[PDB]
Amino acid sequence: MASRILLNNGAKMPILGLGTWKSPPGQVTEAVKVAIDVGYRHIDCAHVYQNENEVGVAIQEKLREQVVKREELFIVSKLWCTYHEKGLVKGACQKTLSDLKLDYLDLYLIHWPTGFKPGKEFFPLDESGNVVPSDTNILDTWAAMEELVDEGLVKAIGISNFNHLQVEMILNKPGLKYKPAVNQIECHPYLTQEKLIQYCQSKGIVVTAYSPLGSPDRPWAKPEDPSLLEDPRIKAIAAKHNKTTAQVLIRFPMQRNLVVIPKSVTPERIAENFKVFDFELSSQDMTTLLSYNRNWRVCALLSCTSHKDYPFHEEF
Ligand SMILES: NC(=O)c1ccc[n+]([C@@H]2O[C@H](COP(=O)([O-])OP(=O)(O)OC[C@H]3O[C@@H](n4cnc5c(N)ncnc54)[C@H](OP(=O)(O)O)[C@@H]3O)[C@@H](O)[C@H]2O)c1
Ligand SMILES: NC(=O)[C@@H]1C[C@@]2(NC(=O)NC2=O)c2cc(F)ccc2O1
Repeated sequence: MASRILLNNGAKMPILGLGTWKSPPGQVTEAVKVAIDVGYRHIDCAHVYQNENEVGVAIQEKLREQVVKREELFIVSKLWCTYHEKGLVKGACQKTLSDLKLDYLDLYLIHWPTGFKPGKEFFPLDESGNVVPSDTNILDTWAAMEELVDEGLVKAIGISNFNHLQVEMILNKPGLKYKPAVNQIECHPYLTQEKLIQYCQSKGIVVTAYSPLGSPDRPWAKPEDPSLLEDPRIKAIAAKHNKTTAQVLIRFPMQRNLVVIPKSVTPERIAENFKVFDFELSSQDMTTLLSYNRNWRVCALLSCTSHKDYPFHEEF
């Protein structure tokens, strides 16, 4: 299968990208350089990751070296929760553009549906430890995202961590100008997301699967938690196909018509993770992997469960 998926803005998005959350700033420049050298054409970024300057150094060097042309890259970033105010969206986008050393983004996402009080802190707290919300809703933030398209700063806009009712809310927005192109959500064999994926795809919204390997480097990992990479059933499917477990975990969402964004800063794994276009999981393999769902989340935004727009109380 094909390397890119067509978005509802008419542009094509590479189905494999490199994730950068937790990629240390002293390692991510080489990670992105290696990724581009071995074929990656999509990098998933965010201001909250604090490493966009270093990602940008790599992008700029590979453009300067003429390893790739800008039109061949698909660079994604995300608007942090403390910038949901309509007067802050442009500046947030522009800071990301300046750090990534880009004149446009291919895709800019609302990182979470939850808006927080603006300020220096990414998670502003009250004296009791609750995250302080913003009163700006998802629809006014969306209008501000639409303006970025109309100013040439971004080619596509989308959402991330939106539940089905929140997707619907955008789709039903009075005066909607641009539909979301993408909803980026956690998705892997333990969180298969069957209901939300079907909804989004039925509406022409492409889904990107994050944490496809189960984010073994997440900072809140516990010994007892389920581990995709170590799951012998998944290992068995990998062995049958003469591939690694990670390669199965990456190919899985691809065959669901998803985009997938595994993260690594290890050169060998960056290359490994890209060598997924030369085998096929059977339908039986796909059904089997889907059967491992247990509604287990890496990213539950646990500090924000009272926020009015917290996404994960809703079944989907
Ligand atoms: N929109 C959102 O809210 C959101 C949330 C979470 C994630 N994301 C995006 O999705 C990306 C991927 O998710 P993630 O970073 O949570 O986790 P992930 O991609 O599921 O897993 C990354 C971890 O797996 C390791 N790894 C990578 N390839 C491997 C391989 N072939 N064999 C063994 N281990 C391997 C990495 O180690 P090394 O790096 O040490 O090689 C790292 O510890 C993020 O980086 C970010 O770009 C977005
Ligand atoms: N939630 C986050 O995005 C960061 C990630 C991380 N920060 C980072 O650079 N790598 C990481 O895993 C981190 C590391 C920690 F030890 C504790 C919290 C924490 O939170």
